[PDB]
Amino acid sequence: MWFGEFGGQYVPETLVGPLKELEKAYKRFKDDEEFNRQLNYYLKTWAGRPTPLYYAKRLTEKIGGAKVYLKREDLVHGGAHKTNNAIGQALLAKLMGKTRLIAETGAGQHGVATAMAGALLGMKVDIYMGAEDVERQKMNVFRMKLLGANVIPVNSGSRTLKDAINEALRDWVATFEYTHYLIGSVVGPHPYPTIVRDFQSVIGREAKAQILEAEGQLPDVIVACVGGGSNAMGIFYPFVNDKKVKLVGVEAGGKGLESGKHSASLNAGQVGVSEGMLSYFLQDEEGQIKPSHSIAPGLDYPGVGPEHAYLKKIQRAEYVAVTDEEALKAFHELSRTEGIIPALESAHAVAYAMKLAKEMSRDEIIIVNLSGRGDKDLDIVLKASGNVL
Amino acid sequence: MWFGEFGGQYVPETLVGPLKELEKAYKRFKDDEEFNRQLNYYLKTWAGRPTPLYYAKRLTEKIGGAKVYLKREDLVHGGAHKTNNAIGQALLAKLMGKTRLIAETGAGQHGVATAMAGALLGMKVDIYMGAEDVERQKMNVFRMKLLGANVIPVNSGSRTLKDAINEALRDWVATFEYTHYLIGSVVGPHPYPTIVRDFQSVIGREAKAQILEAEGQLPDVIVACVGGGSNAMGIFYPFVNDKKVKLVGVEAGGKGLESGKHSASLNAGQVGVSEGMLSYFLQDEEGQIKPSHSIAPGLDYPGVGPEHAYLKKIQRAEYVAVTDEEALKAFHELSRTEGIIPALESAHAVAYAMKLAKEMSRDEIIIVNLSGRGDKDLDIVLKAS
Ligand code: NA
Ligand code: NA
Repeated sequence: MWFGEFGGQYVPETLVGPLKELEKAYKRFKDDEEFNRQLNYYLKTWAGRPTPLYYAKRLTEKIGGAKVYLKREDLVHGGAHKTNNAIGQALLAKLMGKTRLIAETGAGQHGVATAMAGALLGMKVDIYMGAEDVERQKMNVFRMKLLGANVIPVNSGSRTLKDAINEALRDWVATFEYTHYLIGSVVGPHPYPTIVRDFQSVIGREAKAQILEAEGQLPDVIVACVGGGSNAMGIFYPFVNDKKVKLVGVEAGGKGLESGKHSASLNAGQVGVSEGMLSYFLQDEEGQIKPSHSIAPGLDYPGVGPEHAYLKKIQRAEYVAVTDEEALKAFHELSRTEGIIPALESAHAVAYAMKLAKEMSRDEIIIVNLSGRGDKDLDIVLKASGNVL
Repeated sequence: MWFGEFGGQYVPETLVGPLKELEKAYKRFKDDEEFNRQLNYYLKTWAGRPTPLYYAKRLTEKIGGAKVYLKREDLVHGGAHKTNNAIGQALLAKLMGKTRLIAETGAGQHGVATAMAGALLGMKVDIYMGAEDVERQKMNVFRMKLLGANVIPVNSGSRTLKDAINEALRDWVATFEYTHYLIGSVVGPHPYPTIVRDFQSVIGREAKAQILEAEGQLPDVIVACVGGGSNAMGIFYPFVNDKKVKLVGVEAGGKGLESGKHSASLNAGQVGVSEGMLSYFLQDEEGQIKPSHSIAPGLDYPGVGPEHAYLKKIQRAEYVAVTDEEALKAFHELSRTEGIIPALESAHAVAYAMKLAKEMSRDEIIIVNLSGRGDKDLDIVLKAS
């Protein structure tokens, strides 16, 4: 449950039983040949794995430095890496004998991923979403409706994500016998940080094989955006024991690190307990959890996964920040230069990789995790483009 | 040029020259080692080929008939088969020394596909679009602008697709030396029907290898939706000389074939010369081209590919139709049962494959071409709810 001094299981006794049951079931299935055959079968035929490793020739030549490769998670069924974890936990729940899936979502991406995985495996899906988020995300709610899921509008409290998490936990305590709580990032109490990283590690394993086949050598740098940290841990984990492979996590710098309007937990956060884990969280002068900000909804989270807290502490990974403006510039640049519209989350990683490439040799290799496609973000980018001049 | 008694190059002499130059170039490159190496490289690393063949276990089981496999073109970069042809023609153009691509679009889909391919290969992209259509598809116009393409708005005449085609054709007549006219379906004058089919034939070749891996036998039936006919020709062509394999195109039945609001050209159309080809077109009592209808914008074409007319004539492939309602039924059904939101176009093919599955036995196999994903069609589906 620990990554050095980070992680744990800081939950009420009511949640201890369910988590213990999950850990035991995972220990059985994680190395079980049939579980892995079915998972790999669904990832191949339903999700379209493997995703390609793409050499961004035009972007690389424009910068005039390091070769920039994009791990094309944008091409996974659903348009985001989140599908990898949604399939894994849904199949685990079904093989555990669960009949129902519950999850929470703010912007809807995890909700859609969960709804999709549920439909595939013929399980019931209830997604907890704040009614304020429901009114903001009409298409994603319709999507979840289409996929045979019920969006439970959370009218209580702030009608936000926090309230949906509380209602989802309260649901799970009562229903854990037949219901599985599908967490969408490497966050929360053990064993969720480990399970989600294990179900995203396929990104790194493909990327390693693909760069070795294409370039006959390991990458110099791997760059991934870090919200909770699942896409980053996914591409990082298989390279951790490759000492000369630099690992760079890019957090949401928002309106700037000095503005207090960002989600850079590792950069500016303090070590403390929240959402059942010991990790870095954005805190006010008192020590209360400070609200976060990013133009990218997927990065807009006050906390970060404990394994990233560990990788920072042992200095195995460097953690940096890119601003809303820098991410928007990278969104436009990749679109026009390579004909790939990135998720605004992924655009944070593209933004930092473009800066790093300029200072590096043409023989050096950067792999960027392109965690998703930016179709979902077109309204946000249009509004920001209309606010110019 | 000819598929039996259909096809041709029925164009003014201004267009004959450029089309003849395109014929020569395609002949020089179609089997060229380097062109095919680059095309396969872009299809693999950029578009994400090969696309998987998915066994819809739950759909197969609830029907209680033939095993239904889905060729997942919905997973291609851009979310539709159109990308395969966009990359092919865009690369051919670049290797021909063309610096520019032009196209026209009404819904915006072919415009986006062309804009994406042009961006990849570092070519100028101008998309002719009727000012009316521009207003109706603001996000697809934004997409094209994001991808570095210029949307040249056509306010001349009705500000529709017809006007945009004329302006684009006038452009290519002038600019063919440095510009390639990118056609998105197996329609218009030679060599476009043959080129677009050859750049979509990858779908059927992959499907054949994949079905032989999964089942150790060829499929009994292959079902594909037919608008102009590119995705259907793509999955059909490699199985044409496999006599035992049945080929079914599903045209848009619309509000009904009797209602006069449909796009089933091969069904209720008549032979005529329009858009530079001899094929089946929807015609009124005057002989004038009747307006098409389909809830699926991609199937909303009064015309059809000349190679489908040939396959209909020689009875190598059957051509059926499915209503707007049956398609919406299949859109919801695949979404809820298999967790794949299909394009309304692709939903037509799913709908008939569900009917034809019931008729056949459990040991028999249907491959359905899932030509695209339905993210683009969500607003249309909500409106019809
Ligand atoms: Na954070
Ligand atoms: Na038609």
